[PDB]
Amino acid sequence: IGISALTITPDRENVVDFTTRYMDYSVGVLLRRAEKTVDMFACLAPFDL
Amino acid sequence: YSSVDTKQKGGALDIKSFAGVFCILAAGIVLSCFIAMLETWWNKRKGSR
Repeated sequence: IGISALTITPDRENVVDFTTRYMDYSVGVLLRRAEKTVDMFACLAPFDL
Repeated sequence: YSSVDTKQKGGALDIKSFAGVFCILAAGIVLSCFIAMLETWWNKRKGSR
């Protein structure tokens, strides 16, 4: 028996048999909470360098 | 699919978008040079300075 975070894929399914999926896969993002702190030099933004 | 080539992101003014303002100083330079030319010419005919 194999048991892990093993995603079902067609290629693996040519060499192993999979049971019914019990948990749905998804792609997502980890972020830090928004540090909306103004840029240290925001006062120079009005004109290009 | 291009609606417009945005290019800018910071919204800072750049030499192109500010270009019209320099034309006022250029015109002032040109006109003051021409006034200096006219005085330098008339200084050949005033007889006194």
